[PDB]
Amino acid sequence: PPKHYSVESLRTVGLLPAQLALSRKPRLRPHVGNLKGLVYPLPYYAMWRGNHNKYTYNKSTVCLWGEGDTRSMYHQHYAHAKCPTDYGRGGREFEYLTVKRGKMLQKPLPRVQYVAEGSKPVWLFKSWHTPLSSPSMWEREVQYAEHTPEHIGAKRPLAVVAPRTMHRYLFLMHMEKVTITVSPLLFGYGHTIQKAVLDFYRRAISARSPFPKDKVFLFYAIDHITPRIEVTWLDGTSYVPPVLEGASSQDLIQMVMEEAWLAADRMAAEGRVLNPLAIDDYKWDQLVVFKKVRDKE
Amino acid sequence: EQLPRVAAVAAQYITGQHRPDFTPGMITGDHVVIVNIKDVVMVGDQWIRVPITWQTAYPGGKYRIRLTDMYERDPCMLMWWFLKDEVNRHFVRKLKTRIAP
Amino acid sequence: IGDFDIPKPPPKESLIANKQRFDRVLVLDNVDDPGLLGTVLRTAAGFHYDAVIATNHCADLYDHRVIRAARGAHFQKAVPIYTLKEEDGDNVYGMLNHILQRNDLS
Amino acid sequence: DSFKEHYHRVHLPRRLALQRYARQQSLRNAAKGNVKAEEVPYKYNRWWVNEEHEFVHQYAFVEDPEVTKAKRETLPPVTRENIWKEPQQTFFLPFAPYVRVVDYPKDPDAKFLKPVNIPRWKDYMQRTKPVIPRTWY
Amino acid sequence: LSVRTEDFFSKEAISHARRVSWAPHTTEKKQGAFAKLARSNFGDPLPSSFAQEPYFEEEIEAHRKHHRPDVYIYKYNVSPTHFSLRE
Amino acid sequence: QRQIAEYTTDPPERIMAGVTGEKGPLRARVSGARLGLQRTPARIPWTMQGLHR
Amino acid sequence: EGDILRYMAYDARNAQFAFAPIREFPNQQEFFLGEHDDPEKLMEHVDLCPLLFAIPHMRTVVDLHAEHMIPTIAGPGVATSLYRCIYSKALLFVQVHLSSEVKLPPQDPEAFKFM
Amino acid sequence: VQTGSPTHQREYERFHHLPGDVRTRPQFDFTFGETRADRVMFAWRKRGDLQL
Amino acid sequence: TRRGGKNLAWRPKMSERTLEQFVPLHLAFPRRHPNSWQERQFHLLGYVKWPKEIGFYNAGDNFELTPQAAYRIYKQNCDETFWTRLHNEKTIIHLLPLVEQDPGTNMVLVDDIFRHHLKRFGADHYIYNAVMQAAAFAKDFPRCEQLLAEMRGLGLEPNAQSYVNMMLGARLTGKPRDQAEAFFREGIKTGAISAVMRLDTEFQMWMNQLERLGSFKAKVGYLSVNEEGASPMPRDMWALWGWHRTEAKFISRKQMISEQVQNRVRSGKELVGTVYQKARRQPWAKYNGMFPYDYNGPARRPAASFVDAPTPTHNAEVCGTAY
Amino acid sequence: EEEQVEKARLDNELMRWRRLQRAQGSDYDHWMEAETRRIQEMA
Amino acid sequence: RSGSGPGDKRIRTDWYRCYPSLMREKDRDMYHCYYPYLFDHGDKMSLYPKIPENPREWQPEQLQTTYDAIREDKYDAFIRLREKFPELYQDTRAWDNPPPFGEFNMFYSV
Repeated sequence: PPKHYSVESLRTVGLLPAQLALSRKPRLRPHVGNLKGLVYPLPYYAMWRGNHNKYTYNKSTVCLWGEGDTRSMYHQHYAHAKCPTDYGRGGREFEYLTVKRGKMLQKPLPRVQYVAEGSKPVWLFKSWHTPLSSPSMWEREVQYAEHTPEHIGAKRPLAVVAPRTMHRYLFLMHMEKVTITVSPLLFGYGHTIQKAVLDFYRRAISARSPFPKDKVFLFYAIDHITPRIEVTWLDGTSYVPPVLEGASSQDLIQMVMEEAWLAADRMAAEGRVLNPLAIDDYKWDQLVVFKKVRDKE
Repeated sequence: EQLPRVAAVAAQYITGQHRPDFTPGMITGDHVVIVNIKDVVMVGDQWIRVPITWQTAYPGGKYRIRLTDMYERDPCMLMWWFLKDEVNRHFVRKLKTRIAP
Repeated sequence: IGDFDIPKPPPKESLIANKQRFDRVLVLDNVDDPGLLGTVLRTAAGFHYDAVIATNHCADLYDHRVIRAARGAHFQKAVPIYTLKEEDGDNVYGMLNHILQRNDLS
Repeated sequence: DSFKEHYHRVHLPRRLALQRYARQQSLRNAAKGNVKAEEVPYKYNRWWVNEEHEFVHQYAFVEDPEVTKAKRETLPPVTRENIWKEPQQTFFLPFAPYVRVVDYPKDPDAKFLKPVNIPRWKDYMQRTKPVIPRTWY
Repeated sequence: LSVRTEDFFSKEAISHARRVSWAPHTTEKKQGAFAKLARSNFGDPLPSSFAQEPYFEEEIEAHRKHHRPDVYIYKYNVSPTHFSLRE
Repeated sequence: QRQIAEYTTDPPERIMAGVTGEKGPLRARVSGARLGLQRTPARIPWTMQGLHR
Repeated sequence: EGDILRYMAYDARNAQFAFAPIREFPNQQEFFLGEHDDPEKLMEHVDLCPLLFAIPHMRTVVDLHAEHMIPTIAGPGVATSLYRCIYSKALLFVQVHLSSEVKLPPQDPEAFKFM
Repeated sequence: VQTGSPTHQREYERFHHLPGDVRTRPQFDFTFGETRADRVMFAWRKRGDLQL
Repeated sequence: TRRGGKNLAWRPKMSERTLEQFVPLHLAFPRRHPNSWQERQFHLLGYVKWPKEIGFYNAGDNFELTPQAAYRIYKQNCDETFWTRLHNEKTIIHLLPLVEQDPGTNMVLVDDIFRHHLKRFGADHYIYNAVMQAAAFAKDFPRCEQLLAEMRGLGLEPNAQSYVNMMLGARLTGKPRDQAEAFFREGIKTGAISAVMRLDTEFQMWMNQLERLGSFKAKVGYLSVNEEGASPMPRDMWALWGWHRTEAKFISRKQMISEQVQNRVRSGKELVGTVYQKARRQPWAKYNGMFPYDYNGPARRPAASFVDAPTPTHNAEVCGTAY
Repeated sequence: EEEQVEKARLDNELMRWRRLQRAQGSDYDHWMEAETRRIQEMA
Repeated sequence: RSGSGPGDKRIRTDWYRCYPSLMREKDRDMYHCYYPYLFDHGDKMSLYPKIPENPREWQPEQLQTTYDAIREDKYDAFIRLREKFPELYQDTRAWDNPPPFGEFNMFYSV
């Protein structure tokens, strides 16, 4: 006969289970003399209320934002994160158990839109074997042909979720060239725009690349041309980050790096073979700086 | 509207003081249907800072709760408590004059 | 007799990716005698080599005889001294071939 | 009578009158010749993750008056033979019973060859509840 | 019932929005990838709590959120994916 | 027409004309014409309420 | 019927190791099937074999990113599956060894993670 | 002087007829929660080395 | 061990440190501001109760300005120093619903604004797109085409707004799906419209948005809904636009001026968005305590006195809807 | 992303800590010393 | 009887082991849900918040979303995985199609 694990088998192994009925220790039933009336087999559903089931006829309770009668008032987060009908009791009155009467109505599930009927989509297998930094982890999982941009030349739709990274340096691997035009003379009043563009050129020269001098170029415009940056990608497409008043070199780097990620995604969708990111001497120097910071604090 | 103000205004009509023929021995008051108790206001942090206290016939049986706790249990008990105070302000001696309004 | 705190070992990131080229690298292979090891370390520190490395079960750099023979060659900052122990996870010959291919040495 | 005693003495009839006034709206439909039971919406949002990244489940149960009347009137079916013959277990088996002895490796002392199917002691101790999506024992 | 291997090992309580995918190859923890890469077991407990008041902003698609055109109609912004009040 | 445009326009105006940010059109573009401050939505976060010298 | 067959082939995963007929037959031999970054692919190939029953005696899903199956130098051990041959009723005991690593962990995990 | 219930008249308002800190609301309030062993209801701000 | 006080509904057997997390310090309901403080806060922030013919707080408590009032404000402040192309654009925007309801006499006002704009500032994308959208709502598709050709001739390259105005005019006049998709494809080819999807799918998305919007004389779309709140003062002055009370919907004119200054002096911060900033914005650690005015009421300021106003001659006739 | 969240939480904690230290150092003698140093600095 | 005595401290009651995982009502937004958070939308469920039919009710910083590719792709992949691998996603089948009333419930039936 087939054998299975049992309490006697576990005892012979050397482990005894806890006593359920016959034991001189507490049986953990706080409702035996506290909860009155009908009690449900779900354990501890009324302990946060104060171990009682009184005063249930109340409708409105004391509640913070997102609880109770907050639905009638506007809050930026909850107005998009909570349905105005899913507001329940707040505080210690959280509904761990709810019982109602009537015929239950189960609304139909939402339907995926902008999907033509009879379309066989491509399925992308996402696994942890693929590094998280690869755009394939951010690419769509159920990708249809009606979502692929063919005018750009893509074989697959573009990624819908972008990485959340504060970029402090530039990565010039997916960038054919960077031209930075500045004015030779220095403005009389403190020109934060000029300072930020000069800092951007400095960080682009110090960017992460085997030789960023081959891709970074500086130009002077005696025609009083406003300082500007022009990044030409590998496919020839050009991006011009608008340098407005108040923007810093870190902001310009963040913009350029986000657009570089988007451009590399477009390349990969078009079919372009891109060189991957890996460990290099720049990363070793950043490790030196990281160890310095760790030793400091 | 503020809870003590609402209680005072309601007690004025409930006890019959709003009538020119008011006689303290005669209990004749108008009925007042108070709605939207859940939307009554309380200025400042008084919802947390104003207590409701009462003791039982036992030693150590003294309850000190907050208006927040009273509202969480039953928001109408707050209005009933403040109306009771406004009534006992003038009719605390006898029991009929206390309870009938 | 003084109880000193061991100086922080030099980071091997310098051996891996150095911004400046190494002129002379020294590799001590199985120097058993602690006095001889300390004398060799002292001589290399004096001649100001770029990097000294100890491999193949050399005597401990912090042995008392090594310290007595070196006479302060461990507390200096000019010549870094490394210990490539295979039992800790360091590939000695991988590191050496990396140094060769990096600095174009003979 | 105390304050709360007097309050409840006055208001419990009023609460029942309010419940009657509420059921009046439900009886409005039955008088129109079209009887429709109360239609409560199903809650698709009863599985949550709290502040401490712990799984929480809200149990919402809806009572059907038609099923209630069917159970009041009709007779329950015959009890299952195994249900009424097999006894109720007196002990609760652990979800992850620690075994500590497996005859798989040739050398029993070799720890790096223990199969991964057997639960560890930390599992045996911490698995006092079904897995995160599961709700029934 | 009987002893089942499904109940032996606990799974992560990650939310749907914070999830990467529902694939069986991504059901496991996210740090397990780097743990396998480093060939070491990481037993770091209580990584982080959410917040005392965790509030978030609506995130738009990776391309839309940066290439939104300034298209307007009578008093409202118009996008193929969003509406909003304009002044 | 072109000369009047280039004569009435300003360098910062012509710089910020064709610019569009993550939140859509720039707040300067949206509320540059303010028919009274009672119409302006005041969408500045508390982290950005402060302003340097 | 198909649903029950599928669920039996699935519960083959939940089947226990102690009650597995691993030594049911006298003779046994060992073979090496190669090294795999993702041995789950080879396991799926074995599962979809025409000469083996779709309902195995025991199945173990090898997930290297699980806290209990992370390969270490003193690794967790061996993931074991047991398949039955249709025509000869022989047994195939598939063993994925997650403890064959001879590489020491990093001394400072923070630097390795930054790298 | 006590003239009302703790809801309307607070306990420290009894000494309002006295000058000084009793006419200000205290910094600490121990009335809510576990009752003090010595039954200290309120505590005013420290005036140097003295606290009321 | 106590001798009494065991009613767990009022005195639960829980620890003080356990009830501390449930003590509602940052309370939101029921209320802390009575109705008597609303007018005080209004007059303290400094806003004025204008007649309904000028402006009013609509259903969303947003101050909506009447199209007639906007046109009169334009006619008065045509030649002022602060008037701008954006002011002309907003005047046309406010005139849009009257143009839709009766394009016979309101296109005259739109053309007058166009004349003034060409006199003072000249040809511009803003004014041309405004007039194109006005003609689209007025059902003049040939005029819309003429305006697009005029832009192309003057050198103002048609923008995404221009092509969307083209599509809207086509849809409102009844031009075929092919007619609208022609303009969409032209915009895609030019580059004014950047689309990440299949072209037909993106055009369908744009068409769906335009169908959801509709028009002012339609019966289904958003613009077809004409239900205004019509209140001289917002019904909740402490309403929020964001997360904390410091991110209030109605603030003082000094804060408004500071924000309008920031809109010009820190326009570069509106381009970059960071999870760091979005998490720093969370008010969980921000101070939420009671101020003296939280107890005393808003500071009392005088209201705008209008005793110099003329006596009402039509005080019996009710002001109609704005449009 | 986790580093940004950690840094933002740390900055908010620092803000709350400064706000609480402003009240912790609100003692009578400490306030007198602070205002005396402020007067000496401004004069 | 009803007790009402001094009690015996030999029986060591342990209510600290009798508290479930604490959950706040404010933490029931779409960023804490284990499954795709659905909005009521009247008669049909939706993945987005309800858009007011009166455009005047729109708030200045409120974003009326009609299509979010992130939520769309996640919900689509979730539904398709649950449909294609029933035995693999069996525990997620309690989200929809709940156990009907009348049958014995482990946590409800007395």
